[PDB]
Amino acid sequence: RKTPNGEGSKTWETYEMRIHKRYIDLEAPVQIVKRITQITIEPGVDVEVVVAS
Amino acid sequence: TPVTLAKVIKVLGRTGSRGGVTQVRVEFLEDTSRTIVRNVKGPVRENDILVLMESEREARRLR
Amino acid sequence: AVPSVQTFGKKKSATAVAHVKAGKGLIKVNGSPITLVEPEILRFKVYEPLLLVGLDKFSNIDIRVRVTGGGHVSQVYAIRQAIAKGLVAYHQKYVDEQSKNELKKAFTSYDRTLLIADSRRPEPKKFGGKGARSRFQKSYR
Amino acid sequence: PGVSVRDVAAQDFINAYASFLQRQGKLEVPGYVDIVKTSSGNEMPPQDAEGWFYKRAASVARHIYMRKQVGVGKLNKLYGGAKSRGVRPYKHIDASGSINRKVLQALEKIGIVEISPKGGRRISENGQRDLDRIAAQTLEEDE
Amino acid sequence: IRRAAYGVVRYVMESGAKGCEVVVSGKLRAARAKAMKFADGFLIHSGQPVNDFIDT
Amino acid sequence: GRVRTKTVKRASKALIERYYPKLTLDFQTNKRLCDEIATIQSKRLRNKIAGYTTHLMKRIQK
Amino acid sequence: AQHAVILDQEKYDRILKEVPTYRYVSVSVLVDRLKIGGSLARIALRHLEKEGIIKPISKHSKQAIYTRAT
Amino acid sequence: ALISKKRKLVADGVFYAELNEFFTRELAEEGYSGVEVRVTPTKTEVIIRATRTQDV
Amino acid sequence: FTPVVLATPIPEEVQQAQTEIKLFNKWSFEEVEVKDASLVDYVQVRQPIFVAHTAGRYANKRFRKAQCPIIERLTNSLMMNGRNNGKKLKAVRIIKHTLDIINVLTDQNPIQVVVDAITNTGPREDTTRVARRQAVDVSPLRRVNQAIALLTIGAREAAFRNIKTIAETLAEELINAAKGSSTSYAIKKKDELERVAKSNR
RNA sequence: UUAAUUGCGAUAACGAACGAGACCUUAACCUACUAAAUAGUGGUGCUAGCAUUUGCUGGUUAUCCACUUCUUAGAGGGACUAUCGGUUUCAAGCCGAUGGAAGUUUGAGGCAAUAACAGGUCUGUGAUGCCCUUAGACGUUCUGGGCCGCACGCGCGCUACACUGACGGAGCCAGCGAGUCUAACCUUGGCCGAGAGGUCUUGGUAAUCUUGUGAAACUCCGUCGUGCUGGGGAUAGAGCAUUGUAAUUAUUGCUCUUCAACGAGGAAUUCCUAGUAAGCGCAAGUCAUCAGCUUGCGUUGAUUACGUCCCUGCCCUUUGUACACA
Repeated sequence: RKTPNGEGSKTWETYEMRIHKRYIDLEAPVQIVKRITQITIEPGVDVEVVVAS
Repeated sequence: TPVTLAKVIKVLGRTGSRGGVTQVRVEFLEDTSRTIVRNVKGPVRENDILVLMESEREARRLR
Repeated sequence: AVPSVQTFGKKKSATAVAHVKAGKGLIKVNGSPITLVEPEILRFKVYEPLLLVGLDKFSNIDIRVRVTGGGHVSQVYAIRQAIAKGLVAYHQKYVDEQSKNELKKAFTSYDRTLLIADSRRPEPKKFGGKGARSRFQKSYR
Repeated sequence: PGVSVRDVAAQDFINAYASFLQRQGKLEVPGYVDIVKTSSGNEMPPQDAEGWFYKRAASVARHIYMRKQVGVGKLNKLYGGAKSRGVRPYKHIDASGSINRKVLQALEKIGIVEISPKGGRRISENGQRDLDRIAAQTLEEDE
Repeated sequence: IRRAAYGVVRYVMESGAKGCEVVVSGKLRAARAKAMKFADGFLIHSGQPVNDFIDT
Repeated sequence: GRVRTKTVKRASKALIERYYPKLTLDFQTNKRLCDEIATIQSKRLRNKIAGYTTHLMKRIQK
Repeated sequence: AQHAVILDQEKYDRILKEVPTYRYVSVSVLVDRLKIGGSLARIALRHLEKEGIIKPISKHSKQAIYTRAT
Repeated sequence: ALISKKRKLVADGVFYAELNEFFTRELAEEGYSGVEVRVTPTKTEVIIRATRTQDV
Repeated sequence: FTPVVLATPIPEEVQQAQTEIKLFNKWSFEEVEVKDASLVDYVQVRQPIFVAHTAGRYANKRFRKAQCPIIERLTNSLMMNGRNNGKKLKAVRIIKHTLDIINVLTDQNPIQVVVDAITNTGPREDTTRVARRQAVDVSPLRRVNQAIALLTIGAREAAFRNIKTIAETLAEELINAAKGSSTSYAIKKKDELERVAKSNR
């Protein structure tokens, strides 16, 4: 509800955050992952590796 | 039981306090060339037939 | 190397995916014959695409409809559309555009959802109401 | 010539499978029957009360057939209806557990339902046979 | 306030802005809330170009 | 309420007074002319501008 | 009782003369002849259909319609 | 870990909000124009967008 | 007529609908005509249909509900007194029943008798509050609108706290309206609106 | 003219800024691209049943092949009143038909000017001036009590006064959510139980599991037959559970019994123009427990306008004024 107190016409705020997820499946050896994961670091987009297949 | 069927030839705005009545001009299907002004209640397009229980009396706006 | 086309028809959150293939006359819905759809009056809404053109046009095809979402009525209208759109898409691709034209203006002459979904969608609910429009009762005094 | 459980109408099948499972005295009745209304949220017991049960048994057989594997929870939340909470708005309270559990056990002993992997219950091969046999008779009884 | 707020609105405008707005509300001149609004250039108010270019 | 505003009806007038040739009595071409020649921000603004240049080009040819 | 709705084996004889020569027959008509009330009206219709003085046109639950035998 | 991403982005979102308000309260006199949090392997880099750095 | 076979055996009564004619599955729109002018091009009996249920975009612009089949318009106006708002499946089942009812007694093909009930229960002159009353004529769309709104209101009010089910009541009302009776919350309720008219007409 | 100080224009006006529009999110179209074992599908294989000829209906998240119709989110495309006819000095526009997923600003929102109120909030704020107390505390801690107390009045609601119904069986389909690691979440599944609810495991930090949230109204078959009736379920009596340090002034749930008013509501007054009203339930917020509330979502889906100042107000111009806290 918009107002900090109770008084006023009953107006309502609907703040909506979005979260987008992506899904990559590589058939890499041990050689590449230790370079690809160490590079491609960006603010606001957090990446995790499931290196146990 | 003489009821007179008359097709409308033109609609002329709306009378009444509200737009409840529409002032329309009709041509009598029976013995045509006779054009008379008349009031309706419901929604009126053109070419629509109205059933008069009196062909005689004319129509005025509803101030 | 078989005539097979995967079509869909929908009415208000009701997805009906039809698979019209070269066959004999197996028209089936959720792995059951069309003759057994939940609402027994809307039996003649699911059926009308067949009665419009004729069962002779269905004497050389097999249709399998998979319905998901909506309610009972939404799902009947989805099947109806999915079957008609399936049949016209088959005739377009595997007969000719002549017989496609024929049964398109056969289907749209008798009025249609049937080929393209009713655009209508539910309006969202706004505060100070029980729906999209209907406001709560006002208390002056 | 390939008549299955799906090729026949819902009610017109369950009513003939109800006749069959009553002719056979094979399927049990838990003993508390006549004292239950198959819910937490109902008014009165099943009006038949002559072992309805032979209609539950039949419908849980036909449901578990059409589905992959059904648990008692899916049967409860399936069969459960709208509870009149008095002057308060109607709700969904799921149907009575024991009736749906003891009917699954009664099918398990008869050899219709099989305790299935992934939990829940599948149909037995004898189950499919008996269901399809009745399903064929139901149609050809009219024809 | 009229010196400080005009001093900073003139800095902002010279720095290379399309417009600036300074609003100073509060008990100005012996106990009565008064809004003194010092502005130069063009300030939009409606739509997303508020979220785009305007800082608050 | 299909009245065009000054923001499109001025842009249109500037556009026709410059590229009277390279404008052909057709929205579907005039749309792509505006894509190439102008730097319009919104896709829908283009469609309105181009649709009114076409309206002016039809009226200028009577 | 409640306006002539009583169980009887003689109003069986009253029924099986009065019901024929009706252009329309249903629960509503049977009761509005101040006869058998509802529960008894329905089982009367079912027995008249077995006997074959009734032709069922539609037999929907809650509204069963019937006609005189051709 | 294990904390749901649905929640975890909001969790480190609130971290940013508490950081912004901590530096907006403390380092507001040496100028301040916001913070940035870059999440790295074995490192989370918080960078202060403030004015005179000889005192920041 | 040409009983075709498929891998899905269709019943012959359904197979006698393919381009033969579109009925309910028994009520024909060949037609025993509207017969009363002024309401032709305002009652749809020209486009035949299987059920009294379309999705329907008929409350779109203005006059589109004049080109809706009149059976749906009854089916629609039977859902009022809002314990039955929505629920068109119940309404069409009631319509199916009342049609085969007004068949079994006084057959006459139970669509033209429904049409004739619309032509007779239409108030053909009314008044307006201009505490005065000025008599005006009635638009043929409103003559249909109120003919339906008198028949279907009369029906529910009769069937309320009764044994006679909405099907039989609506049926009786449509019959006595068709054959001008004044005994069905009908011509009586219309004459009451043309009586207050002739006072000022 | 317009939804519009939106425009065509006329012009001591000329050239500008804000607001409207534009913009943004969203809901619809994409047999087109880009990919999908966290979505599906058609194939083969290991097979189950009915048939026997090929054919039907299923199972297999660790048997392989293929694509993208369905589903998901990326970059985009499409609509601009497009074309035609009318129609106004043939100017902005408006009306009708056709095509199209879409022809009301395409539907719905978000954002939203200048000026103003002595509108609400010092009980949201380590937001704060002043004033009051500062320990026998007006600080915050503990025990219990009260915010719920009942001659009476008023406002939002829920349930109903039934046969378009209730009840019993069967039939049986959504959409938007949310969900636990040093914590007790969403909780399948099997057993115990008439219940409510217990137990022993289980999947899920989540398009993988709950979950197809197989929701309710609704559909069909049958039992009630115009009666305060089996409509209605209020009050009360006793018992069994769950949450909680704590259930008494009954938390809630469940079982049996008790059955009240209420037969559609006076003068008045509210909201509503299409997937809208209305019926129906569902998920989320507070939440240990408690929704008759709200925020959202779908399910079923009308009648009646497509208008006008009569009432109640609005915007611009003219006009009268002894009003200007108007």
